[PDB]
Amino acid sequence: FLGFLGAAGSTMGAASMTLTVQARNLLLTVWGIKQLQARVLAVERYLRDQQLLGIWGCSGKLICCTNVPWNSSWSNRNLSEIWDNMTWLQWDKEISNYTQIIYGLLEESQNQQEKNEQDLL
Amino acid sequence: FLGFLGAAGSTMGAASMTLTVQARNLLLTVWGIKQLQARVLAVERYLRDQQLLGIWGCSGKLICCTNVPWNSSWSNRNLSEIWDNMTWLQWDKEISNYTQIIYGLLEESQNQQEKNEQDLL
Amino acid sequence: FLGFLGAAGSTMGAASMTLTVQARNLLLTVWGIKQLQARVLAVERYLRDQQLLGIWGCSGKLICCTNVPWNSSWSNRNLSEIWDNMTWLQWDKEISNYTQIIYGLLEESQNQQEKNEQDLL
Amino acid sequence: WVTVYYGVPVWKDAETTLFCASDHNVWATHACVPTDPNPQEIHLENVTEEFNMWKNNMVEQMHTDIISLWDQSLKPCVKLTPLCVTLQCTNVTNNITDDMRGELKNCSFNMTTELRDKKQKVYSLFYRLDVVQINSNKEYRLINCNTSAITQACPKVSFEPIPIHYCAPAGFAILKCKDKKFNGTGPCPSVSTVQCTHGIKPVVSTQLLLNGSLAEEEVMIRSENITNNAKNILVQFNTPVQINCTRPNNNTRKSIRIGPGQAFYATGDIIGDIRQAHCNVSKATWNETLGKVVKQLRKHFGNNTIIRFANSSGGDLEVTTHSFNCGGEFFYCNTSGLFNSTWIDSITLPCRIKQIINMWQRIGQAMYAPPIQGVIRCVSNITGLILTRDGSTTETFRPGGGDMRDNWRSELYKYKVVKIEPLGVAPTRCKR
Amino acid sequence: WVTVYYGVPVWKDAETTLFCASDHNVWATHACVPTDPNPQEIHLENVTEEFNMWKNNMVEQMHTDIISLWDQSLKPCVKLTPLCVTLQCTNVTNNITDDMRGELKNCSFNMTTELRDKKQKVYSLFYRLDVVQINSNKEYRLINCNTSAITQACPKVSFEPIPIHYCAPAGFAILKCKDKKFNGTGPCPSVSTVQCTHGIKPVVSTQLLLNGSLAEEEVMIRSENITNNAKNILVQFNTPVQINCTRPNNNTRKSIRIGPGQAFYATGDIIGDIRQAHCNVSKATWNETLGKVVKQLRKHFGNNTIIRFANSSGGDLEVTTHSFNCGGEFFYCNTSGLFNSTWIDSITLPCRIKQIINMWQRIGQAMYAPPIQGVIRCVSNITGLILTRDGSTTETFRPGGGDMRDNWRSELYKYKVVKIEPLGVAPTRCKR
Ligand SMILES: *[C@@H]1O[C@H](CO)[C@@H](O[C@@H]2O[C@H](CO)[C@@H](O)[C@H](O)[C@H]2NC(C)=O)[C@H](O)[C@H]1NC(C)=O
Ligand SMILES: *[C@@H]1O[C@H](CO)[C@@H](O[C@@H]2O[C@H](CO)[C@@H](O)[C@H](O)[C@H]2NC(C)=O)[C@H](O)[C@H]1NC(C)=O
Ligand SMILES: *[C@@H]1O[C@H](CO)[C@@H](O[C@@H]2O[C@H](CO)[C@@H](O)[C@H](O)[C@H]2NC(C)=O)[C@H](O)[C@H]1NC(C)=O
Ligand SMILES: *[C@@H]1O[C@H](CO)[C@@H](O[C@@H]2O[C@H](CO)[C@@H](O)[C@H](O)[C@H]2NC(C)=O)[C@H](O)[C@H]1NC(C)=O
Ligand SMILES: *[C@@H]1O[C@H](CO)[C@@H](O[C@@H]2O[C@H](CO)[C@@H](O)[C@H](O)[C@H]2NC(C)=O)[C@H](O)[C@H]1NC(C)=O
Ligand SMILES: *[C@@H]1O[C@H](CO)[C@@H](O[C@@H]2O[C@H](CO)[C@@H](O)[C@H](O)[C@H]2NC(C)=O)[C@H](O)[C@H]1NC(C)=O
Ligand SMILES: *[C@@H]1O[C@H](CO)[C@@H](O)[C@H](O)[C@H]1NC(C)=O
Ligand SMILES: *[C@@H]1O[C@H](CO)[C@@H](O)[C@H](O)[C@H]1NC(C)=O
Ligand SMILES: *[C@@H]1O[C@H](CO)[C@@H](O)[C@H](O)[C@H]1NC(C)=O
Ligand SMILES: *[C@@H]1O[C@H](CO)[C@@H](O)[C@H](O)[C@H]1NC(C)=O
Ligand SMILES: *[C@@H]1O[C@H](CO)[C@@H](O)[C@H](O)[C@H]1NC(C)=O
Ligand SMILES: *[C@@H]1O[C@H](CO)[C@@H](O)[C@H](O)[C@H]1NC(C)=O
Ligand SMILES: *[C@@H]1O[C@H](CO)[C@@H](O)[C@H](O)[C@H]1NC(C)=O
Ligand SMILES: *[C@@H]1O[C@H](CO)[C@@H](O)[C@H](O)[C@H]1NC(C)=O
Ligand SMILES: *[C@@H]1O[C@H](CO)[C@@H](O)[C@H](O)[C@H]1NC(C)=O
Ligand SMILES: *[C@@H]1O[C@H](CO)[C@@H](O)[C@H](O)[C@H]1NC(C)=O
Ligand SMILES: *[C@@H]1O[C@H](CO)[C@@H](O)[C@H](O)[C@H]1NC(C)=O
Ligand SMILES: *[C@@H]1O[C@H](CO)[C@@H](O)[C@H](O)[C@H]1NC(C)=O
Ligand SMILES: *[C@@H]1O[C@H](CO)[C@@H](O)[C@H](O)[C@H]1NC(C)=O
Ligand SMILES: *[C@@H]1O[C@H](CO)[C@@H](O)[C@H](O)[C@H]1NC(C)=O
Ligand SMILES: *[C@@H]1O[C@H](CO)[C@@H](O)[C@H](O)[C@H]1NC(C)=O
Ligand SMILES: *[C@@H]1O[C@H](CO)[C@@H](O)[C@H](O)[C@H]1NC(C)=O
Ligand SMILES: *[C@@H]1O[C@H](CO)[C@@H](O)[C@H](O)[C@H]1NC(C)=O
Ligand SMILES: *[C@@H]1O[C@H](CO)[C@@H](O)[C@H](O)[C@H]1NC(C)=O
Ligand SMILES: *[C@@H]1O[C@H](CO)[C@@H](O)[C@H](O)[C@H]1NC(C)=O
Ligand SMILES: *[C@@H]1O[C@H](CO)[C@@H](O)[C@H](O)[C@H]1NC(C)=O
Ligand SMILES: *[C@@H]1O[C@H](CO)[C@@H](O)[C@H](O)[C@H]1NC(C)=O
Ligand SMILES: *[C@@H]1O[C@H](CO)[C@@H](O)[C@H](O)[C@H]1NC(C)=O
Ligand SMILES: *[C@@H]1O[C@H](CO)[C@@H](O)[C@H](O)[C@H]1NC(C)=O
Ligand SMILES: *[C@@H]1O[C@H](CO)[C@@H](O)[C@H](O)[C@H]1NC(C)=O
Ligand SMILES: *[C@@H]1O[C@H](CO)[C@@H](O)[C@H](O)[C@H]1NC(C)=O
Ligand SMILES: *[C@@H]1O[C@H](CO)[C@@H](O)[C@H](O)[C@H]1NC(C)=O
Ligand SMILES: *[C@@H]1O[C@H](CO)[C@@H](O)[C@H](O)[C@H]1NC(C)=O
Ligand SMILES: *[C@@H]1O[C@H](CO)[C@@H](O)[C@H](O)[C@H]1NC(C)=O
Ligand SMILES: *[C@@H]1O[C@H](CO)[C@@H](O)[C@H](O)[C@H]1NC(C)=O
Ligand SMILES: *[C@@H]1O[C@H](CO)[C@@H](O)[C@H](O)[C@H]1NC(C)=O
Ligand SMILES: *[C@@H]1O[C@H](CO)[C@@H](O)[C@H](O)[C@H]1NC(C)=O
Ligand SMILES: *[C@@H]1O[C@H](CO)[C@@H](O)[C@H](O)[C@H]1NC(C)=O
Ligand SMILES: *[C@@H]1O[C@H](CO)[C@@H](O)[C@H](O)[C@H]1NC(C)=O
Repeated sequence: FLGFLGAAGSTMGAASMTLTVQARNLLLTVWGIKQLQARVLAVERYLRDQQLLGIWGCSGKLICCTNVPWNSSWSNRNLSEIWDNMTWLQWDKEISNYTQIIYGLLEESQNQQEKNEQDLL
Repeated sequence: FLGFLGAAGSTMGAASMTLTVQARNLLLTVWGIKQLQARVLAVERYLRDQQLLGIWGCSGKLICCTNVPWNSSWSNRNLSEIWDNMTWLQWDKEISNYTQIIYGLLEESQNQQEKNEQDLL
Repeated sequence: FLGFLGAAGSTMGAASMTLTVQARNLLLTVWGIKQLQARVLAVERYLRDQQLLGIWGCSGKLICCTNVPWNSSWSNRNLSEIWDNMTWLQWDKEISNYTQIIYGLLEESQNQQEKNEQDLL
Repeated sequence: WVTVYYGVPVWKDAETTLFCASDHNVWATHACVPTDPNPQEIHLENVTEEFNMWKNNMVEQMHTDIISLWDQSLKPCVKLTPLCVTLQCTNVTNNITDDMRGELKNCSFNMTTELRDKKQKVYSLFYRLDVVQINSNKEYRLINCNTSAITQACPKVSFEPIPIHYCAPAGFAILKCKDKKFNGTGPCPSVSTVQCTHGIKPVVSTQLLLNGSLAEEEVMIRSENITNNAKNILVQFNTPVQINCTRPNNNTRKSIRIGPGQAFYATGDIIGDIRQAHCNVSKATWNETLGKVVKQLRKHFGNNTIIRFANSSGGDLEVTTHSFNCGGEFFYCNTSGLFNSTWIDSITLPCRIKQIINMWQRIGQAMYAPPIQGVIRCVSNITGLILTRDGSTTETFRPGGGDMRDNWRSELYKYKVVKIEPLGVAPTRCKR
Repeated sequence: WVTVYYGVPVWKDAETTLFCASDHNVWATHACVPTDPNPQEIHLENVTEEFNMWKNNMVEQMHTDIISLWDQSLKPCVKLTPLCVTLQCTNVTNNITDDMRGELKNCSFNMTTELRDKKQKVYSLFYRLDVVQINSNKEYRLINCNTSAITQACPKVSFEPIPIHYCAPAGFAILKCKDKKFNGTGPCPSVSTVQCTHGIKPVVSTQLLLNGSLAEEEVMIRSENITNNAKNILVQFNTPVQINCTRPNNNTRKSIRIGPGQAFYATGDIIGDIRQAHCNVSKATWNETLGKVVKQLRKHFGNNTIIRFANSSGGDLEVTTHSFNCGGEFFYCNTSGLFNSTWIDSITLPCRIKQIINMWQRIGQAMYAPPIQGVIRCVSNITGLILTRDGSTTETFRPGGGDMRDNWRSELYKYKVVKIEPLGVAPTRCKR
């Protein structure tokens, strides 16, 4: 159907079915250096996102359901507005200021989970 | 026992016990650039295969059992011929034309599985 | 609390709560080449460790409990000394000579586990 | 039913960039990876692989790599622009044998001094092949003056053909054919995987292949198309033929300052008498060797055919003679004494020596080879031939060469580069 | 029982490539990473780490990096080949003090004009140290003419020693020793991890170390082997000694065109009278400082030993004098007035100035320093010494230097590079 970013204007729940479409598009000596820098950067950016998913316990997934509650102060909206009316670009603007808080919480709940699972073994 | 590619002439079921042997072997300014390009490429090729396993739900595995049925039209042979007589080089030639079909099916069944698992939580 | 390597002088069980602190810190043409080589190497070193965890069955984890027994000949100490008195730097020196043995055992037990899990499906 | 496997021993033909490794050089110096003291080789049981030495891109890479290294090694050296002047030349006539009569020129000229206000009158000796008579019957110019700039090789960088190992990057492998009596094309059993090639010495030569590897059992004839007279035939010997070359003239060297920090290395007076450079090939050995070559040619041309050897056809000196660099000097030897027979002590081959060298087949980049003091003696192995077939009951073979790729193709014929493709799928009987 | 942990705080000694960072330069210009305005430092509790300043490869890297930057900054500048001509020189005798008698030469010569058909008669002033008398008693040549080509530094690039921060690549860390009274070797407590080094100014000097860091509490003596007279002793002061240097001559500059788009910057007539360049060191401060140095030397040589200071031994100007670059000009000052004592207003050190500079210890690459107009005044901090021990009841110390690595070793002594090794295993009591 749609190709890369074709779902950008779609709602969040219509999109998020195309996650593999975007994931797969992330992959004279002076010209050689400029291109190696571009390629090295693409790899480094990719790996930082993968490392981050790993420490949150979401390695290998495109959709990862976590064990952190949603604070209503981050966005006081119902699922109907978020998944049926909004697009991902709009959502990203709405909660930009809470991104680092959420990320810190995700890392911490994984550290606790990982240890509890060791004690049970 | 055998080192890198030593199992190449072995049958498919004799091989496939050596998967870590091959996996571990995948890792004047002009000379510097030629070598950086070779190294950058090795990394990019490695990561594309890992990304692909990830979207199929096989991250972190060397052997991954999936939920896609085998169409007899891709290769109408019994397990005895495939695993006991054939080598992997022969097999690769036999089903070369079906590789993209199979890959598309693997991606799609994972998308469905991943969503069903979200609804159950 | 502590930042990068701040736990280096702490005991092994006090440390190992800071694993994400260290994991996240691993990420004129002549100057361009020297820096690309440094960046390419950082990526290659990172990926070798990740590949190794993968073949041991520990992909995506910071703490991975395995199915290999500990030989008392590698270090004849009780958990109390190892986790409460020693630091990781001291431990690393104590068992340096057994690292390759342990790694070989981890790879082998994973190969057996992975196959047993295929037969059960 | 579909099961995914990663780490599958499968490969495809591929072309990649190989890197050099090695155990004051022109070629591999510090821009080269140290070798593994205990390199691996893995025999692949039950693997048949098709090789084609004539389409092997490892040859193209080696050709490009050695030329680029050559140029990088001359780039920082002294330019000899000040030398392209009118020369006043006479003959060197002191104690000259007949074979050397007219070979050396004694030339004087007005050269630049360190200061821009002053010139110096200097002289040096040149070989007849280095100069052109102009106009005034004593006036000469260097041969390259109407064609190209000339630079002086730095007399600290040796031309010794120190061996280079080629190694594959991760994700790639080099397969080696160990099948004895492999003729360069088609399938072969007995294939092994290696980390790197053996060391290959970048020896530069025409007609005769020197200091290379030998055939394991029999003399071998290899060609792209044995019935195409437009193709060369490479011949690999199973035994070496020893050749002894020399320049029996005790030369001296003098340094002429030509500017603020630059100097020209000139040939000064020669000590002792003047004799012709030459190479000695044992006659009996050559005859036995030639014996074996014909026996093998008959397999393609008929055992009732008359196989004749003849000397080279006309062309430039670089083509018609056996060119080689030994002792730091460039020799052009006459091989008509080796290829003069129907079917099948020592043989002496006279040689000429040049100082102005145009490498490979390029025009525009000349170099001056500084003279070497004393007397030069070289001992080397002839390990093969480059032959061209001249063509109804007889065939004539003549020496060929001039295309350097033929000298590497003869060492790299056993190697192939493949790409590893670790993913695969197959039916199994399990379900997620 | 085996449990695998990733992200373990373990490291090993390692050597890597560090990158430069910084807040018209010779050195760090745009080929340098902008610094972090709020850099981090982490104290490591209970960590003892062994440091060895004499085996610190950060010093070798800095030495190589600054030399390469230096050369890259001269490569595009004007070549002065046309200047290596016969000069006609006389003495500058107008209002010359005795100390300057015979120091300046007034030289005329025939220089190239923009057009190749024309020459111009020009003159310039040179220091006696820049020329060689030849032959005709007025004939001179520049000193470098029989050795090397000379280039003119571009008079837009300053030599100011702007500080450089070295930073580790990911996977590596720099450990800093904060233990006061650390003598360069052995273990130290109080180790911290830093992202980058402090800024280090690439100040080039001999004998006296200028504008560096100071010791926190006491004057420190550091050496590879204090009993080996073949090793240098580095002395770090805990207080600066101020030194004021000047060239009290109002110079003018003139531009001589020497070709299509190129010009030579010559020293023109000098305004006012002619005086000797010099440096002033406060005498009382020097004496107090020297006081502290001896007190510390006694700890290694005996408190009943006679410690004497003496001036330098012979050698070239670059070795026997205090060399420094200030105001854009290269000074060679006589330090015999500082090192003339047994045990322990102002002291005036006379200085010589050169225009033709051979950097480091290289031969073959000379540079011409364009003159600076007006009058030069410099104020700087002496922060340390390089001493060599001359050697049964007495020891003599003399100024040393000439090996630039000793000037960086004195700033980098606190830093060590280590490699992070995040995997480890340990027994735990759990099973998969
Ligand atoms: C080449 O020519 C030069 C002169 O251009 C010869 O050198 C002269 O030899 C005579 C012999 O009596 C000496 O007296 C002269 O002083 C030499 N001239 C110089 C400039 O040295 C030189 O010997 C000739 N070389 C050969 C090989 O014939
Ligand atoms: C190589 O050596 C041979 C003989 O050693 C030279 O052959 C002579 O060539 C001239 C050319 O017309 C003939 O007239 C002679 O009869 C030939 N001699 C013999 C014995 O055949 C040959 O020219 C030399 N080649 C080169 C390139 O110098
Ligand atoms: C010419 O070929 C011979 C035979 O291949 C070379 O001699 C051999 O060199 C290897 C090198 O280690 C020795 O192990 C063999 O024992 C040698 N064989 C003999 C019979 O001595 C010879 O060195 C080659 N010559 C040159 C100049 O390379
Ligand atoms: C250096 O020598 C030059 C001449 O080569 C001096 O310049 C001349 O000074 C006289 C003084 O009466 C003038 O009349 C001339 O016209 C000047 N010549 C030129 C070309 O300008 C110069 O003054 C000397 N400089 C010093 C410092 O002694
Ligand atoms: C540095 O200055 C000192 C004195 O200020 C110079 O010392 C003189 O050197 C000559 C050389 O034989 C002696 O005869 C004098 O007696 C010395 N004077 C004193 C006061 O000792 C010294 O030569 C200068 N050094 C340099 C390199 O210029
Ligand atoms: C000589 O050393 C002194 C003391 O280290 C330097 O003066 C200090 O410079 C820092 C820079 O911010 C100031 O914060 C201090 O207050 C200064 N101390 C005093 C007493 O003023 C001095 O700048 C150094 N001189 C040179 C030329 O670098
Ligand atoms: C764009 O908006 C219209 C409005 O209803 C919607 O129907 C359409 O599907 C949207 N585009 C995409 C890609 O969904
Ligand atoms: C929600 O966020 C507010 C601040 O925005 C914080 O005070 C509150 O404790 C948070 N709630 C929870 C459950 O953490
Ligand atoms: C959200 O989507 C629903 C879907 O029917 C629509 O009825 C509703 O009006 C939308 N709300 C907004 C604010 O766009
Ligand atoms: C995020 O910060 C900006 C800073 O001005 C503020 O205007 C914006 O409203 C903040 N966003 C939210 C969702 O509060
Ligand atoms: C090669 O084929 C023979 C034929 O039986 C087989 O026994 C041998 O094991 C094969 N090689 C390998 C590596 O299995
Ligand atoms: C098997 O492949 C054929 C075409 O090759 C297709 O028509 C058929 O539907 C496939 N079977 C299944 C179960 O998908
Ligand atoms: C396949 O392997 C079995 C193993 O015993 C052998 O008997 C059979 O003949 C083989 N078939 C072919 C076609 O090689
Ligand atoms: C794959 O395509 C080629 C194209 O000519 C065809 O010859 C080959 O038989 C196909 N392979 C299979 C298994 O059908
Ligand atoms: C350092 O050792 C002391 C000794 O008890 C300990 O209390 C302290 O916590 C240690 N440092 C760290 C970071 O734990
Ligand atoms: C423990 O190690 C020793 C050698 O250090 C070995 O002989 C022994 O079998 C090992 N024990 C086990 C259970 O593998
Ligand atoms: C190990 O830690 C315990 C914690 O209380 C302490 O009592 C014990 O003395 C320590 N042992 C050593 C050898 O440091
Ligand atoms: C590791 O090997 C070294 C080699 O000398 C030895 O000294 C050391 O004791 C060994 N370590 C252990 C734990 O045995
Ligand atoms: C040099 O020797 C050659 C030999 O043929 C002769 O022709 C020539 O005239 C000689 N030149 C002089 C200047 O004697
Ligand atoms: C050198 O230059 C002078 C200038 O007259 C000329 O006479 C002489 O012949 C030249 N020398 C040579 C060898 O050309
Ligand atoms: C080399 O061997 C192959 C094997 O088929 C053959 O076809 C080819 O013609 C041979 N080459 C020559 C030069 O005869
Ligand atoms: C080999 O050369 C002959 C010469 O005419 C030509 O006809 C033949 O086609 C060539 N072989 C190939 C494979 O092209
Ligand atoms: C080459 O020199 C060696 C030195 O011993 C000698 O034995 C050999 O016979 C010579 N070869 C010829 C062809 O003269
Ligand atoms: C070379 O071998 C042939 C074989 O017939 C022989 O006739 C000839 O005399 C041999 N030549 C020498 C130099 O031995
Ligand atoms: C060449 O020798 C082979 C060896 O068997 C033979 O079969 C062939 O007929 C011979 N050819 C001639 C022309 O005698
Ligand atoms: C080959 O020998 C003939 C014999 O007449 C000769 O004319 C010809 O020039 C020789 N070829 C070469 C390159 O010398
Ligand atoms: C070629 O052989 C004939 C046979 O007599 C001989 O006379 C002639 O000189 C030889 N040619 C060469 C170049 O040696
Ligand atoms: C060349 O001449 C020099 C002159 O002293 C002599 O020492 C040297 O041995 C000679 N070389 C030869 C090979 O005769
Ligand atoms: C010395 O300086 C005075 C100051 O005006 C000047 O007049 C005089 O001519 C100068 N001496 C010389 C020789 O120029
Ligand atoms: C220049 O001054 C020096 C001072 O010693 C003197 O020896 C020299 O002869 C003077 N030169 C002239 C040309 O006056
Ligand atoms: C400049 O060249 C002329 C040409 O004759 C010469 O007389 C004059 O002395 C030269 N000038 C200098 C300063 O050397
Ligand atoms: C520096 O301190 C260490 C500590 O053991 C000592 O061994 C070394 O000799 C000291 N250095 C000097 C120059 O005394
Ligand atoms: C220090 O220098 C003395 C001087 O002889 C020497 O004997 C001693 O071994 C040196 N120390 C070291 C550690 O080498
Ligand atoms: C250097 O100049 C400053 C300027 O105020 C002065 O205070 C200081 O005393 C001078 N130092 C010396 C050694 O003269
Ligand atoms: C330097 O200190 C010593 C200490 O004895 C003293 O005798 C000497 O006069 C002092 N010199 C100055 C210049 O104060
Ligand atoms: C030097 O001073 C120290 C200070 O305690 C003392 O122990 C030592 O014996 C003294 N040495 C001499 C030679 O007096
Ligand atoms: C050091 O002082 C002595 C005193 O005679 C002097 O001769 C020597 O040349 C001086 N050293 C230097 C470098 O000036
Ligand atoms: C060294 O000190 C003595 C003491 O009188 C003095 O005469 C001499 O000039 C001094 N040397 C220097 C170079 O100042
Ligand atoms: C140097 O001479 C110029 C001539 O105008 C004057 O303006 C300038 O101030 C003088 N510089 C000094 C430092 O006296």
